[PDB]
Amino acid sequence: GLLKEYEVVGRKLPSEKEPQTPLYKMRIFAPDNIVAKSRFWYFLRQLKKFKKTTGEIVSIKQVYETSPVKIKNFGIWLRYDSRSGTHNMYREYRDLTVGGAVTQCYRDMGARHRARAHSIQIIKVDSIPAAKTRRVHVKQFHDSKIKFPLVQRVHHKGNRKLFSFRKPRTYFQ
Amino acid sequence: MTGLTNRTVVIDGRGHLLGRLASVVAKYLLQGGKVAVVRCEELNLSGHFYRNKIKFLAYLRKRCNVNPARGPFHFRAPSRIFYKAVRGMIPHKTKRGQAALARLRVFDGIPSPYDKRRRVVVPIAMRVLTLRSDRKYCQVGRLSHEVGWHYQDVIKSLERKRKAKLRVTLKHNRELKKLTVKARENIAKAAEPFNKIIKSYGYEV
Amino acid sequence: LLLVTGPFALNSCPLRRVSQRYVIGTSSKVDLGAFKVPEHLNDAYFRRLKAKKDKKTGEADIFAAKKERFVPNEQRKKDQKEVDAALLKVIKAHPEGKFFAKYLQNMFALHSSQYPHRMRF
Amino acid sequence: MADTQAKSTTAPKAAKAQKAPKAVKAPKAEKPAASEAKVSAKKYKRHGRLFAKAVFTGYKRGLRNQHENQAILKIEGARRKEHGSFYVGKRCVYVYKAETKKCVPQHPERKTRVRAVWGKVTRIHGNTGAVRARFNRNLPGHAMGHRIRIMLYPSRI
Amino acid sequence: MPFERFVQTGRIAKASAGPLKGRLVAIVDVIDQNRVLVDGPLTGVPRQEYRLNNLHLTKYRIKFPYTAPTRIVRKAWTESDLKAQWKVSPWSVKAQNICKRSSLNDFDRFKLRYAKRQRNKLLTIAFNTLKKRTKADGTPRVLKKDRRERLRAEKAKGG
RNA sequence: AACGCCUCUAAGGUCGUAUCCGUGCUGGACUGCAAUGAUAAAUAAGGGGCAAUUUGCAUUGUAUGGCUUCUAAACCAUUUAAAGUUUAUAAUUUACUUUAUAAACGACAAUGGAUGUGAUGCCAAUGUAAUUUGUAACAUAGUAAAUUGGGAGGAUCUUCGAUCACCUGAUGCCGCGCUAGUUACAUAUAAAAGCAUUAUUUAAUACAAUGACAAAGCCUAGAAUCAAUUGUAAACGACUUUU
RNA sequence: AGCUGGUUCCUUCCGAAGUUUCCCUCAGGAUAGCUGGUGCAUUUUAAUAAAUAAUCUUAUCUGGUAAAGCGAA
RNA sequence: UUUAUCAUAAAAUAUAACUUAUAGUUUAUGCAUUUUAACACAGAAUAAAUGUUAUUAAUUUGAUAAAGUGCUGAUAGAUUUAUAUGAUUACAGUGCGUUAAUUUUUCGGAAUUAUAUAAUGGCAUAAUUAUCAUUGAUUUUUGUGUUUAUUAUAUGCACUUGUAUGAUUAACAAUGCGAAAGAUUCAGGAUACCUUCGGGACCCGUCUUGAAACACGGACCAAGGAG
Repeated sequence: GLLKEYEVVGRKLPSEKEPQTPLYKMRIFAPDNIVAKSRFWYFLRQLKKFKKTTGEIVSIKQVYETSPVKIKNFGIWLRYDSRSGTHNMYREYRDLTVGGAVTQCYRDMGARHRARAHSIQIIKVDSIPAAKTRRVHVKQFHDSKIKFPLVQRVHHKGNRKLFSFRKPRTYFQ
Repeated sequence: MTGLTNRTVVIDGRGHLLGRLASVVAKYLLQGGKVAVVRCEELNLSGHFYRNKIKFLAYLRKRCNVNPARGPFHFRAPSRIFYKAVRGMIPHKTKRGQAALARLRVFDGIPSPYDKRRRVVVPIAMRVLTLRSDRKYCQVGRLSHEVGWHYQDVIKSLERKRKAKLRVTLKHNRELKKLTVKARENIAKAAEPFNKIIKSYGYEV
Repeated sequence: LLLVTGPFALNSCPLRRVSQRYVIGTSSKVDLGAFKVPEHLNDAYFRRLKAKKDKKTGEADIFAAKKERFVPNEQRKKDQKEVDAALLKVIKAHPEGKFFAKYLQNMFALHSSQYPHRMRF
Repeated sequence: MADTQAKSTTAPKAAKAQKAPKAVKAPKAEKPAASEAKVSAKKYKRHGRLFAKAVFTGYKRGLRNQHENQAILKIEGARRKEHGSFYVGKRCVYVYKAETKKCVPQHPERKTRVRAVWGKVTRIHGNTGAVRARFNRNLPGHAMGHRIRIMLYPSRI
Repeated sequence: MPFERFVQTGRIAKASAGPLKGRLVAIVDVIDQNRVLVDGPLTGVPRQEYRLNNLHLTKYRIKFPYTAPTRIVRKAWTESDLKAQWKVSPWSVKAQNICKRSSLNDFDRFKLRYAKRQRNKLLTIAFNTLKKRTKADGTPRVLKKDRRERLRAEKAKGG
C-alpha cells in the first residue's frame, strides 16, 4: 500500500527472423517492484494483447518524484468497480507526493465507495497549475490570506503517568 | 493504602465512559491495585438517553421462567451497573476472579472517608477526550432511575450534603495554602537554607 | 572482581570486594591518583588466616566456634585507615547530599515515583 | 539524512564519558546553541532499587496453554521496550510469608517463616514494557497481583 | 473568537513526534488540513512538511511572510529575536527541566530531601495566629506567648 | 438551518400509550446489612467484659539491612469541543457566582507524579544506623511539654455514633524536647575474612494486629433450646401463646 | 445363523478400504485394486552411465467441451 | 525537490505611502487616535513570493546493495566413560640463534621499509574468441613489457594452564559436608494423599459416516470366561 511509482517497459518476445516488437511503458503505483510488473501487464493487456510469458519484461525502474517539498495540487482521474457498477471519477488531492496522493486516494476510495484496492484502476496523473481546480475543498487551500483555526487537540494517553493526577484538562486556555 | 502502589485509588466516575473505565479498572484489580470508584451516578455511557434506556430495558426481558429468582439480577443502581460491567470483564466464575471483585468497591455519590480523598482521573476513561464532538451521550444515573433505581432522589440529597462539607474544607484549605507559601517565601531569602536547595534544584518544581 | 571501600569511615563499607555485575557504575568520579593502590592487596592478602577446623595445631578433637568471619585482624585495620584517610581528602571537595563525603552517609533513594530505567546513572 | 543520523549518533557516545570523539552538539540544556537532539522520552512508574516494584500478574501463556516455565513480569517503571531492556539480566526474588519454618544453618540461618524464590529477568515481553522472567523455582501463581521484587544486580555499566 | 490556537502563518509549533522532537518551529505554508510546511532554521530543524498531528501549536504568533524559503525565514526569525522570547517562555524552561529531571545522578536527589526537612521544620514553626478561624489566645503563659514573640522581636523572654 | 427563503429535525426543545419502570402489591438477600437490650453461670467460685489494653513470653504481617517507606489533606461546580483553568483592579455574591476593563496555563512542548501541594518522605540522626551517636561554642531564623471545666458541631457498606473534634476560659510548673546553619571535642558499630560478598540470603530495631501459660493492674452479674403448655398453628419439625 | 452382542497383556514399526466384476447377488462372499509380511536378483538405481523408474520441459499425435456460429449443414 | 548564486516573467505570500469602516476611547449624528483572523497586488519599491531557463552546496534527498570495519547486552543448551575394543593430531604464541635503518613508548618491546619464488589486481602493448555496436566498451583464453600494492611459499626446533580436535564448560573461588556406629546440614521430587494457583480433562465398550449424546449393554466387586 506503500505507494512507490515505477516505470515498467515490456516488448513481447524476441525473434531474429522477426524484428523489434514495439516497446510500451507505464507509470504504475506499487509498493513492490513485482506489483509494478503485475499491474503493468494487466493494463498493457487492455490495449495491446501481450500476455506474460509470451511477454518480455524489459526493465523495471522506479521513478523519482520531482518535487516532494513542492506544494502541488494533483487531479487524478480514476476508474473503480462497484458490485453491479463500474464508473469513472475525477477527484483532486493536495499532496507533497504523487505517491502520497495515490496513497491518500486508495484510502479515500476504500472508505466512501467501499473501493477495493483490486477494484481500482488508475487512469491518469497531472499536476494542476492554477484555477483549473474544480475542487471546492482544494480551492480553500489556494486562498490568500491562509490563516485557519486549529480546532481541537489530541491528548497523548495519558501522559508518562498512566496515573495522571494533573487532570487533562480539555481547557488549553 | 499499603500497595504495589496505592492499595486504595479513589477514582472519579465523573465524565468517564462506563466500559472504558470498567476495562482499565479490571486490569488494575488483576494487577492488585484494589480500586474504589465513587460517583457512579456522574458516570456517562455513550449513545443518547433514549438509546441507552431501550438497551437496558432489553435486559429485564431476560427472565428465568421456571424460578426467576435463579434468573438474571437486573441491577438498578449505577454503582451496581458499573459493578456488572467490571464483573463481566473479569472471569468471575474462577476463585481468582472472586479475589479481584473483593479488591473492588463501588459507591454512588462519594461517601465515607472518601471525600477528603482525591478522586483520581483515569484519562483513557475520559469521555470528553475519547468521545467525538457533537455526539449525544447518556448519564448512567438517568438510565438507572428509568429501570427502577429508587435512590436517585436519595443520593442527590446525600451528595449535596457532602458537597457542602467539601466546600467549607476547600475554603479553609485555600486560605491555609496562601499562608504556607508566604511562610516559606519570607524565611527563604533571609539566610540561605532555602536558596541552597531550591536554586540547586532549579528545575521548574 | 572489584575493590570497593566506602570510604569506610563514612558509609560503613570495608575494604571489600564485590562482583562487576553487582554494580551500577555511576558517572561520579573520585580522583584515584592519591592511593597506595591495591598492588599491596592481592587475592592472598584477604584470604583467611585461617579456618582451621580448630585450635591451630593438628588433630585436637575440637569444639564449636572458631571465628569464620570475625575477630578482627590488626594488619587489615591499618590497611583500611591509611587508604580511607586519602579517600576523605579528595571526597570533601564535592557538596553534601546523597553519596561523596557527608554526601556519603545517606542511603540511596530512587524515591517512590523514580525510575531505574531512565536513571542514566 | 542517513549520514546525518550517523553524525548525530556519534555525539551521545562522546558525552558518555568518552572514548573521546565527535562532539557535534546534543542539548543537556542551556545549551549555547542547542534545543537540538531532543527532550528525552519518557515512559515511567517507579521503585526502583532494591527491587523494581514488579508484578507477577501472569504466566507466559498460549490462549489456553498455561506454559509457566517463563513468567510475565511487569516492571513498574518500564513503559517501553527500551526501559524494560535495562532490566534484561537482573536477578529477581519473591519474598513471601509462611506459618512454618523448614530451613536451618547454611547461609544465614533463616527462621524460614519468610521464604524467598530466586529468579533472573530475561527478554522483553511487552510492546508496553512487561518483561519475561525465569525463576529457579517458578512462582506458584498464588502470587498474582502479588508484589514481586527485582534487585538491580546484574547491572552492566 | 476569543482566540483558540490557529494553524497560522507564523504561528509556531513545537513538534513532538520527530527527529525534530522538542525543537521550536514556524509554519511557513498551510498545506492541507492534515499538514503544514514548517521551517525552524534557528533551532536547526531543516525544511520539511509535517503533519499537524505530529506537531502541536504554540501561543507564539509573529507576523511572518508566509511563503518564505529558508533564507528569508532565517532572516525573519532573528529579526523577531524569536529564540530569545522562547527562552523567556517559562513553559519551555519547564520543557528544558524534564531534560534535567532526567537522572540528576542520585547524589543530587538526596540534596533535595536532606535539606527539604530544613524547610519542613520551619513551616510548622511559623504557624498559627492570623484572624482567620480564631485566633486567640491569652495563654496560660510563660513559655507560650514568649514562643509567639519568639517569631516577632525576639527580646527578652522565656520564662 | 440544510435549500438567503421555507419547513416537526439536521442541532437544541414540548406534550404524549391498557406500554415500560417505580409507587403499590407479594417472597424476603437463609448468615446481605442496621438498630437496640440483657449480656451469664453466682461465690466454697470465679466467669466474662474494656482488652483498643499493660508485663515475662509467644504468634503473625510491615519494613526486610534504620527506612533500600508512605499518604482515609488533596487541583472546582458544570453545560462542554471555540467547549475552557485563573488573577488582579471596578462593581457583585451564599456560590472560583455575576458584570465591565487589562492580562494569563492560548486541549503546544508544557504538563501528570508530587507543588508530597496542612510543601511527606529516607527525617530526628552535627558519623544517616541488622549500634545508637554522645558531649562544646557562635550568631541568625526560631521551636514549646502537661492538666481540667464550659459552650456549640459532626456520622451515606463503616476498622469502637453511652465515640472523635473545634473554640473559649481557668490551673499551675516538669523546663521534658530543642531543630536547621557554621564550628570544636570524643568514640563503640563499621575492619560481616572477603578478595568470589549475595545465595540456603538474615534481622537489633521500627509500626500494626493477634495471643495467652502461672501472675499482675479495671467492670458486671444473660438466656436460648428441649420437657410440660396455647390454637390464633401444624403431616412431622416449625409458627404463635405459657408457667 | 451371511445376524447382534462380546472376545482376555504390552510396546515398537509400517499401515487400509467402502471401489471393480460375478453371484436369488443388494446386511454376504469370491475376484481384482488398495495393505502388510516374507524375501530374491542387481545396484555406476552397492557396499571400502553410454542401465532406469517417473514428473516438468521439449518435440510429435489425438479430442468436439468451454467459447463461438445460424446472412455454415 | 533544497542550500548558495544569476537573468527573465514577476512581485499572484508577505512587507509598503495612502485610502476607508465598526469600536474602546476621544473630539463635537458625524470626526480624530489606536486596535480589529473588518478594509482595497493600493502607488512607486522591496524580500525572485511562485514559475522558467543557467550554475552549485561537506552536492542533496530518497531507495537499494555491500565490508568480521569495529562492538555490546540477554536467552536456552554445553553427551564430554577422549582407549568398553581405540586416537588426541593440527595451527598459534613465546623463547632460541641473521643484520640494518626510521619511528612510537621512550623501560621492556613493538611496527614499517631493504630478497628470491609463485599467484592476483590495477597501467601500457599485442594476438585470439564470444558479445553490446564500433565513437567506445565488455567477455573467455594466451603472451609480453613497466611499475606499484596485496597475499601465499622459502618461517626449523624447544617449551607452552595458548586455539581448534568436528556434542571443547571450565580456569579461578566460595559454601554445605562425607563429621566411626551415631548422624547434622544442603539440593531435589504431582509417590499415596493433603493444600494453594492456572490451564486442560464430557462415558467406556460397540455397531456406525460420525458417539459426550435425549443411541444400545454396563449399580458395584471378585473369580470362571471366548481365534
